[PDB]
Amino acid sequence: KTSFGSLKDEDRIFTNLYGRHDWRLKGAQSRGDWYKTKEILLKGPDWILGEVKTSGLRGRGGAGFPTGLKWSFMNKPSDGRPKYLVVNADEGEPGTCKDREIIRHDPHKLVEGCLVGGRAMGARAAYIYIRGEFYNEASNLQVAIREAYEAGLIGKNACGSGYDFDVFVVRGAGAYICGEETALIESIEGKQGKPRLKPPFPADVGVFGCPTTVANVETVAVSPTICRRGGAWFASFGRERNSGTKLFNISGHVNHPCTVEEEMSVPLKELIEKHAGGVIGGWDNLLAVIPGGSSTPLIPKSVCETVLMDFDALVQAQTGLGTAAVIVMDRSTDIVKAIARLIEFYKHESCGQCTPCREGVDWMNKVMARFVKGDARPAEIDSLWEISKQIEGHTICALGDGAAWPVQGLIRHFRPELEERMQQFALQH
Amino acid sequence: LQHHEYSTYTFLDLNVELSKFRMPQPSSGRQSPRH
Amino acid sequence: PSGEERCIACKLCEAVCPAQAITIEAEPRADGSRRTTRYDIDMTKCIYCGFCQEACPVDAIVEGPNFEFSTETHEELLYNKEKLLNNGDKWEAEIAANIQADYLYR
Amino acid sequence: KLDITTLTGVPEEHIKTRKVRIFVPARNNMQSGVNNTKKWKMEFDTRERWENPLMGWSSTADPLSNLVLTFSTKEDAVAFAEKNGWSFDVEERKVPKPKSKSYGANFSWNKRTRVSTK
Amino acid sequence: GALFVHRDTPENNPDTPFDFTPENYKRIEAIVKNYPEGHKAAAVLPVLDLAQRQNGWLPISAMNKVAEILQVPPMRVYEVATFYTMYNRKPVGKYHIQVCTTTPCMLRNSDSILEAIQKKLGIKVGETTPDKLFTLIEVECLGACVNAPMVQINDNYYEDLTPKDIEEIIDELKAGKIPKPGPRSGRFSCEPAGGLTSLTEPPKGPGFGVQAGL
Amino acid sequence: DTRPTIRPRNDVVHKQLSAFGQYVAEILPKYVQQVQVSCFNELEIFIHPDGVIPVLTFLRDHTNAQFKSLADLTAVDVPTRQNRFEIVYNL
Amino acid sequence: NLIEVFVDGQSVMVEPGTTVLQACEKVGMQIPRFCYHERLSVAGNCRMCLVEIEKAPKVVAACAMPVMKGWNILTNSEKSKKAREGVMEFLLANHPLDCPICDQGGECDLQDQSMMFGSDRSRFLEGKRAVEDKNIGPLVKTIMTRCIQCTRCIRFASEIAGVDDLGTTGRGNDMQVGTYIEKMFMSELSGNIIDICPVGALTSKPYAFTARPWETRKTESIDVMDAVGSNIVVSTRTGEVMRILPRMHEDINEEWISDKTR
Amino acid sequence: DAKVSPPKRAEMKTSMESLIHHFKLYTEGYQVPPGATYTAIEAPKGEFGVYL
Ligand SMILES: Cc1cc2nc3c(=O)[nH]c(=O)nc-3n(C[C@H](O)[C@H](O)[C@H](O)COP(=O)(O)O)c2cc1C
Ligand code: SF4
Ligand code: SF4
Ligand code: SF4
Ligand code: SF4
Ligand code: SF4
Ligand code: FES
Ligand code: FES
Repeated sequence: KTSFGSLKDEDRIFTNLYGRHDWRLKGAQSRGDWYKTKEILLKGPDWILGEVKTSGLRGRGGAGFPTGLKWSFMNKPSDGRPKYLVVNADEGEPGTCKDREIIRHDPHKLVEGCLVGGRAMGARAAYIYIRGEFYNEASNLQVAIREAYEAGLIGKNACGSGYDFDVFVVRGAGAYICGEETALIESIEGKQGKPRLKPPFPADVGVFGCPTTVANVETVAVSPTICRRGGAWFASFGRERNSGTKLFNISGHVNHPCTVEEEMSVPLKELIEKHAGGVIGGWDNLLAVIPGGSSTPLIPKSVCETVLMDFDALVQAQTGLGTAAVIVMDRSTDIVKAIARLIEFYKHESCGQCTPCREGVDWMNKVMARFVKGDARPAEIDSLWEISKQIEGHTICALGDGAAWPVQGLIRHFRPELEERMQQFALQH
Repeated sequence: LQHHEYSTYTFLDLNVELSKFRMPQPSSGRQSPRH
Repeated sequence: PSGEERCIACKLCEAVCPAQAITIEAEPRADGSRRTTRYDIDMTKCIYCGFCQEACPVDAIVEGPNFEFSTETHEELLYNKEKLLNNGDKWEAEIAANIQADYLYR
Repeated sequence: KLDITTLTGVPEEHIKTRKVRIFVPARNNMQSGVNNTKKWKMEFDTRERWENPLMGWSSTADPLSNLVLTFSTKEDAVAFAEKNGWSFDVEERKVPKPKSKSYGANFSWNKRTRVSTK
Repeated sequence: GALFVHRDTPENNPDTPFDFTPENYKRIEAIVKNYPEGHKAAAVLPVLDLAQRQNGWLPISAMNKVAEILQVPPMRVYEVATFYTMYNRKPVGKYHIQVCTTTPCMLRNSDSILEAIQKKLGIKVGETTPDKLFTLIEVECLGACVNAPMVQINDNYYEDLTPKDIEEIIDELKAGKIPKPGPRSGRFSCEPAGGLTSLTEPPKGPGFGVQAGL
Repeated sequence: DTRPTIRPRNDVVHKQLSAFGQYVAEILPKYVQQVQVSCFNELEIFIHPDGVIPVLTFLRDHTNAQFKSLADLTAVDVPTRQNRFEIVYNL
Repeated sequence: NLIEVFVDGQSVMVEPGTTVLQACEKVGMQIPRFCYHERLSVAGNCRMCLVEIEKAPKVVAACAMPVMKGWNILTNSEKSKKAREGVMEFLLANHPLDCPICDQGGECDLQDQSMMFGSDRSRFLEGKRAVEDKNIGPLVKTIMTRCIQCTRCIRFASEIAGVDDLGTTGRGNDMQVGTYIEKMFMSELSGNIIDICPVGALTSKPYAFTARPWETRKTESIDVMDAVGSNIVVSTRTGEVMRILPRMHEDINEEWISDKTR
Repeated sequence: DAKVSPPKRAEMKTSMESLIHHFKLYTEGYQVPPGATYTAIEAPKGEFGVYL
């Protein structure tokens, strides 16, 4: 296969993505969920992990780390501490609104994924840390979990397979930093949501000081479908090392802002036009696109013209797939203002633990505000680039790196606008 | 479309219902590591 | 200009003094600021180098324009904090004018 | 034993009464640097420091009050004290014991080490 | 623009009367049961959430009481309260409107919705109405990042908002009417505006594509 | 490095001084104990104290070493060495 | 059991579990640090201990990262130098210009580490932050504007003192360190938090404004208030006892002295 | 080099780094790398050298 992005409804994992069916157990089972889960569990943890590896599933939370290997990290003889699994449901990345759809409209799919993953990693129970703002989604998830408990799908002797597994939901309290895996672990443990410093890796020491694995909602939810339909099925979609189907949260200056499940390695322009109706005012009216949430650097229209929405291709484009939250910006958009707003978001969502993040992010926000007003000098742009480089790679968590990347992208692609704005501001005074 | 029904304690009430379905928790060996 | 002593008892002018002529002892003032209880410089030991004024971070100790201050007794040369404050009050106009005329060079 | 006492010129009072202390300076608790605590040093006993009546400045008659001599090794200081005939007290260097440190222990499962806050 | 220090006040003092209702204590018991023994401190966030859900805001007495319930240091509860934004360490209005202002919503002109709210209520961002019925704040993608301007009032999501639509919602709340949570553009959920671009076909059904090995 | 802050260093003089130091050491192995050239191009020859007169006489009369001017003769007192005083001849 | 690691190309045998900073200490390299304390739990928040390991793309935190056999710790590599410079720049970005009026002046880890590893100028063209001070008792004068959020005081109070009063309030650049409520930090070992504080945020209230470190003469001595025998350093200036500081003695007082002694 | 030459007074009162260096340079002083040299100039009375 050389031309990707032709995903069929027969190949879409999330069938109730738009909530047009029954999110409850009846609808989920009617759509193929919770099917032969006992056989899946009895197949063997090694078998499940092998199926995940065959599918080539990579982290759908944004990291892109091979999911099979990451889950295999915890498939070791028990050290005496009760192994646990954590499903990341915070979804705090600006532009990312997929996990919400999965939880609110196909919660039972996620619950089955939790059961299968826990069996694959020998986890006692699963804690799904959902964002506190997602109260109604959490209510839906809890109803689904209750239905599963009553039906015997989860709990002791889950699906009549003998595996004793539990699914817990922990509501957040409004912190984007909690999206980070170790910060999520700390938040669950009751401390402030400040990320840990690896090592120790979460697989070894995690929630309650026990072997723990943190996985994205989509990453977990696709596991049962990967097992049932075979790893080859998931691998068939997408290029090698970029296989599968990724939810694309197209947002911003698009005619039809929506979330659509499309095959990986899909051309960006196609994806924008195929589902979102194209850029408002036409393709030529596009200014730039942020492919993955906000952390990933922006790509100008020139690159956006011909680029595949997959991990490797976007990495070549000085960006990343991330959460695949395509933020379309038309030419009526002050790119400086948008990037400054993202930097302000990072400033207001910084844990404050690491010195580079705590101070540098605020410094960058100040400089970005001055750039938005044009109250600066051309050398300050290079100074800002150096500040971003200093922050990146020198922080405990990747929030600092994911805040340096937008500034770097803005400079690297639209430095002329910054310089021209400074010139205009100088002329005014 | 049942999100409108969910009230303030809905999530907490469902967790209370789930308590019976849950199974015994593990123990660290201490009331609190502070102990 | 308000009238508060610029000296905030950092004592770095005491350290920099190459002749060890400045003796500074400070205690928290009733208000709570760093105000010296002793600022003694024996002019009979000072070499009039000017390192003290270059070191002071608040432009408190500044060598004035008066070169004609010869005394008849050795004790007079040893200047107390009160003597320094009075000298500042006397020569302030000229000292401020000279600093205003030279601060750009410094 | 080299006897340079006659050639030093030090007054006899400050040859016998003096009590040299050979030691490695301790680390200032305020700072964390250890560069100062790397060479042996020799100091003399502290004596009377009265107040000058005129100004209040501290006055002393001890000529060796400010003498501090650094030495590479303790043996060097001992030999130098012996040459000059000064009674010397040697304090053995105290090196902090190596301490096992684990960041993971901060998040222990069943240990007191688990930190309450970060 | 908020203080992370506490000064004892008549409304917020250690003697301020707060206590969970008995049913709330039962809920707390269930919550603590969720977490493993020896790690009951993990319940600080949900128990504080229950305290806020009951009292409306979190007085210092609430934090002290939660610390007592979970046998945790009070300072840790204070840290948790300050760190997370959802906790209302100061009294808030009945309807705490939260208008997202991040880049995605800004591109969709969420500032218009914010201005409409300010004009209708007559209060600026961060202020509370004289009737103490409405409060205004800013947020990030609450899951409506692909759903146009969105505000979160209490625990309700209102997406695809328009200035007039937001005025309608505010008026409904002001008249003691609960508006329908969800997109107000007529779209259902996050479906493509111009018809379903995917999932047009009905669900395949159980047993579809099942691997032969199983 | 470069730029005005760093002091420019001339390697040619360094090489010349190192070669001449080896020359002196070879001519006078009886006394020369160590030869060093500083990074700021200052050749230093360490000589056993018995060789004060021979080494200096060689460095003064030899055709290829015409150091006929005693710039400065000083001493450095290092109390941590058995031979505390270090006599330094600048030529 | 000892694994063979290399520091700047110099082989050194270390027990498994040794942190990179400890191996560098073994070879004689004191990596700059603000948050790491030998007697306090590893934190890793200051980010000043960042060092480069050969054949490694990202600099590691020497204070926390445990060594692995074969690692060559490039303590004085360009990556390490630039990391230290950047972190110091971030630390000093919001730090108030209080050196002339800061009692820590002349003995400030921030000052010396900036002078030895940091740059010589600033690019911060913005406005600095100011934090309201918090009273924690009649012994420790607190100026939280100078705090660098090293969390040493919090860890010390939590583990050595055993009084869980100090903590961080807020998040981001607005994160303030101190009790959320107006509470006095009462402990028999509270005074040591003055010493642990790398910057002059916490200063001895009696010793405040009295004298500078360079002038004070130090005399090692033994405490007599209690029968512990804590070793103390009597800092005397002009024949007057100015302050009493702990002397390191692992067997008796380690690095702490009682408040009475101090 | 603000670690050798004291910063300008205006910079010292504005930059945090400058104030630190201004404090240290005037209290401690710049540390000279270990070594020795004999630098001599053609002073008016003859060769004036310093063995530092
Ligand atoms: C600042 C920050 C925010 C993050 N937010 C999220 C999030 O909202 N959802 C998510 O799944 N992962 C988020 N992550 C990534 C997590 O740390 C973790 O890698 C991820 O949840 C695991 O995804 P995977 O197992 O599918 O690879 C965030 C990471 C950082 C540094
Ligand atoms: S780059 Fe950060 S001061 Fe951070 S562990 Fe952080 S939200 Fe952080
Ligand atoms: S005169 Fe200036 S330098 Fe001297 S102590 Fe006062 S402020 Fe410091
Ligand atoms: S000018 Fe006078 S007081 Fe100042 S340093 Fe020179 S000798 Fe000392
Ligand atoms: S803590 Fe150190 S750097 Fe900060 S003002 Fe005080 S002396 Fe200066
Ligand atoms: S007050 Fe001092 S010890 Fe406490 S966190 Fe701040 S700098 Fe560290
Ligand atoms: S940025 Fe406002 S809802 Fe996403
Ligand atoms: S000392 Fe290493 S990060 Fe603090």
